[PDB]
Amino acid sequence: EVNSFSGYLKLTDNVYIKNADIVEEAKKVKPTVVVNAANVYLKHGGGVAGALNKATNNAMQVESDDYIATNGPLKVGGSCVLSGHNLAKHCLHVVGPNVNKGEDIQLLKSAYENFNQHEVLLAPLLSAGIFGADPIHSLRVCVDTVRTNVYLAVFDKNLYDKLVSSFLE
Ligand SMILES: CC(C)[C@H](Nc1ncnc2[nH]ccc12)c1ccc2c(n1)S(=O)(=O)CCC2
Repeated sequence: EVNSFSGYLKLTDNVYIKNADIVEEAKKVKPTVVVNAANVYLKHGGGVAGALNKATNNAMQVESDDYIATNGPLKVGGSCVLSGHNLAKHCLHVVGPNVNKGEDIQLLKSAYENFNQHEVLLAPLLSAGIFGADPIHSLRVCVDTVRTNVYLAVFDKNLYDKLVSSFLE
């Protein structure tokens, strides 16, 4: 029953991908860890973070505000482990670089390295969408950097097909 991932395409021995909303996956799978595509003040105002927070009925945001009060903001490329609420045992909040805001694309390697502290994770494609990184480059960084078992959920069939085609060429 735990980590019941289904319908994924295996890309490498440790990286799997699916066309799916990460919130819907977290409900079906009940993963040990769900990754959030966070910002440094853990303000979950939209996109992936806003969807995961809404699915917890704002409990994630209240917990996040209390973590920031005590520990201060994260650094770009860094992470913290908080509760997964009804979505997972734990949420790994990871800050990838926001290239549209001038942050260094090289920090995407540091961001994916946080996944290596967890044996199995359900995650989004870091720094893609409105963070502005090239999503084919984000997938290449994930495959080359993550060594633990990562199940990527990408909520867009057009991007999913472009990512699989580019990996398999
Ligand atoms: C590329 C896009 C399809 C993808 N969205 C998603 N991928 C998987 N489950 C999802 N549920 C709701 C949206 C959503 C995606 C991945 C990463 C990032 C963003 N968006 S962003 O624009 O929210 C900025 C943070 C980085």
